[PDB]
Amino acid sequence: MRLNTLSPAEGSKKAGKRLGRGIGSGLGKTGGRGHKGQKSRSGGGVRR
Amino acid sequence: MKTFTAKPETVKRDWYVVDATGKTLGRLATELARRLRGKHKAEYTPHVDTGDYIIVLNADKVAVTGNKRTDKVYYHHTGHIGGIKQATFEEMIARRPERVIEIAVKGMLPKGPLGRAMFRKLKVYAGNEHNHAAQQPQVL
Amino acid sequence: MYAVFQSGGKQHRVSEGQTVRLEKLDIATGETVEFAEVLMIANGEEVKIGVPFVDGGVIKAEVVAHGRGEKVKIVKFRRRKHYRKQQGHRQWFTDVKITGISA
Amino acid sequence: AVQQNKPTRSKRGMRRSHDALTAVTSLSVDKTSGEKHLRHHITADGYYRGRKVIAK
Amino acid sequence: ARVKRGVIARARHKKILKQAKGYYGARSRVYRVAFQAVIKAGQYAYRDRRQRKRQFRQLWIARINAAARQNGISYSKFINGLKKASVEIDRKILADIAVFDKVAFTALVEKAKAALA
Amino acid sequence: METIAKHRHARSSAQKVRLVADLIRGKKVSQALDILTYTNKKAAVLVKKVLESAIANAEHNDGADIDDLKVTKIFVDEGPSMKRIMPRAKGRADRILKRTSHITVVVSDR
RNA sequence: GUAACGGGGCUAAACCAUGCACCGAAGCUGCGGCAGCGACGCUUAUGCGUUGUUGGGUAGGGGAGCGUUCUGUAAGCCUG
RNA sequence: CCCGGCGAGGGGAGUGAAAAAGAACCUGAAACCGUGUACGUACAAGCAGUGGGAGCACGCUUAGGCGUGUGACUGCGUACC
Ligand SMILES: [Mg+2]
Ligand SMILES: [Mg+2]
Ligand SMILES: [Mg+2]
Ligand SMILES: [Mg+2]
Ligand SMILES: [Mg+2]
Ligand SMILES: [Mg+2]
Ligand SMILES: [Mg+2]
Ligand SMILES: [Mg+2]
Ligand SMILES: [Mg+2]
Ligand SMILES: [Mg+2]
Repeated sequence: MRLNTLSPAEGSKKAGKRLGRGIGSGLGKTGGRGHKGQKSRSGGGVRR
Repeated sequence: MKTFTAKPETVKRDWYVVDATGKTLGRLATELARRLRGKHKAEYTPHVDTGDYIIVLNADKVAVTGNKRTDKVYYHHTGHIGGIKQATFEEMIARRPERVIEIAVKGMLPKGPLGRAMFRKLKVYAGNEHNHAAQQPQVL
Repeated sequence: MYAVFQSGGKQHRVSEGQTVRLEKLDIATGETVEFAEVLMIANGEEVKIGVPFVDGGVIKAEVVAHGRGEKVKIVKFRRRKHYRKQQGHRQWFTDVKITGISA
Repeated sequence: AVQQNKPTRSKRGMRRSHDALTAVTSLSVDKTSGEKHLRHHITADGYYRGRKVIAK
Repeated sequence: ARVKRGVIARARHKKILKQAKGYYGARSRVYRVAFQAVIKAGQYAYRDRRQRKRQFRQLWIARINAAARQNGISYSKFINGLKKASVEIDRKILADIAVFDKVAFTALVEKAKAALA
Repeated sequence: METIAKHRHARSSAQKVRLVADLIRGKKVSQALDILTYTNKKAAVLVKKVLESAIANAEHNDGADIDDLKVTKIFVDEGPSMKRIMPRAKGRADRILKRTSHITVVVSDR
């Protein structure tokens, strides 16, 4: 059989497709885009 | 691509002898200034050098405005404080009439290097056809 | 026999030369293909004959050719003025070659 | 008192524009191996015109 | 579980030190000043180029009012006649080009010059 | 690497030695040895020495004579200086840099 | 320190009135490109061909993604 | 083996797959400091770039106001947090 130059052949069993709605989010921590810090001008919260 | 405006280094040296030996002052300055930058523009562009040599004869003669002959100062202020601050009127311009006109024609320049080494293309001269040696050879 | 042709924003100074333009999406291919063209470009140069801006020449004023008419340039640039930050971006630009025959 | 902001390198070099050098390679010898400055030969083996107290 | 941001980090500003396009000293030598080295450059740029039109139109316009003055004219008059003139639509940028051929363009002045019906 | 004579260190900073080598580069060699031997200032440390080596090498394991060699190029790089500390008035204390540099001279000319 | 027109300079390059002409913005038009909303033909989970509209944005919300370390698919695959 | 003060340090010679592994010794970034070349720069003013753009050097691109370096003069323009 010719080797390589297939493109592939077949995909692994396991392949857990598209839920993503199932997950997604994951949420990026606040602390990214240039100016973050966010919150009030008092950062009301740490105080609970 | 497309294409520029062509004003490489140019070359239009001149000899225009703008006499202005009479009543043509003030507004008259604009032409000496504009003809310095290149108004008709055979190829020129506000940005390239070459003042297009001009020669204002006499100069020591101008009707001036309607009364700025006895009423207008120039104001220079030297530098050495002592609040000297020099002031001279126009009718008071008897030691060097050549100065004026050249003074007026100035400021109306791009202001900076280009327009700075562009002023000399005037040649003061206060006494009609005299020492035309500034370019005695060719003229217009 | 010198440039005159328009399109895009008008720009014709080339005779046997080529000049890139918009896209000519209507059809470009590799070889040229039914390229319209008009003296009607307000081009008063032409050959010796003056040819006032838009004289005559109804149906067959002149024509042109067609180069590669491909490639997608670069001038990405960036931008988040003091106003906090946002943006960055990058932008290319598709163009068309085209050369030009029989002015 | 202090510098209000850092002097550029174009500044430090532009400040050292007086490194100065000598060695006029002027008259060294008039009778030895090329030695002697522009005035006295090699002491204890130098002399102006002739052997001064000691030479070779 | 691991980070040691380092190969990533260096790469990160290297992109900006790469586009340091030989500025002046710390400007292209540092890292923190390299960033702000973009305000007049990158920041102004995206918008600065589109702002250029003036520099050229002020030029062509100049060229035009310059040449047309052969008969004295008035740049205001020129385009005016050439407007109510024939199908004259494309009379712009050809200014500097007109400089490349008075004989060809001085003629355009004639058509426009015929302002009077 | 025709000869290559480096000293490394010397204990005399860099900018100090640099001044003694500048007006003493290309060509010469016969002059350089003269230039150096008559210019009073410790800067001439291992400079007159490295040239001695830079010429000795080019002699022992090379052709060349006295009429040859021009000292193609010279330069000095900064090196691992010692870091000591000085008392100073009050409780204060300031760091003193010992400074050092690598001579290095090449006479690959002929 | 001219310094109460930005400067020059202007007796009209000032003021009133009328008219027309041009210049003039990232506004508008034109050409190409992108993304969200509806339309209309193709054409179907559909995606597309044209198309009317919208796309400054701090606090803040929402939605998509890039890259890193570590685990499985890995005694696989790349590698002197 | 050689210069050197039986120094330091170094040049050769040798071992090594390598000494672009020499003991400061795996890989050796940045800041900062030089030597060489190219272009610019000693009647020019300010966040130092961006927009136009002459010239010079390279490749000349193996034909075209082309790619890289540099940028006289010129419109703009007071860093980030
Ligand atoms: Mg921050
Ligand atoms: Mg508050
Ligand atoms: Mg805060
Ligand atoms: Mg100005
Ligand atoms: Mg506009
Ligand atoms: Mg928005
Ligand atoms: Mg927000
Ligand atoms: Mg190592
Ligand atoms: Mg100069
Ligand atoms: Mg440019």
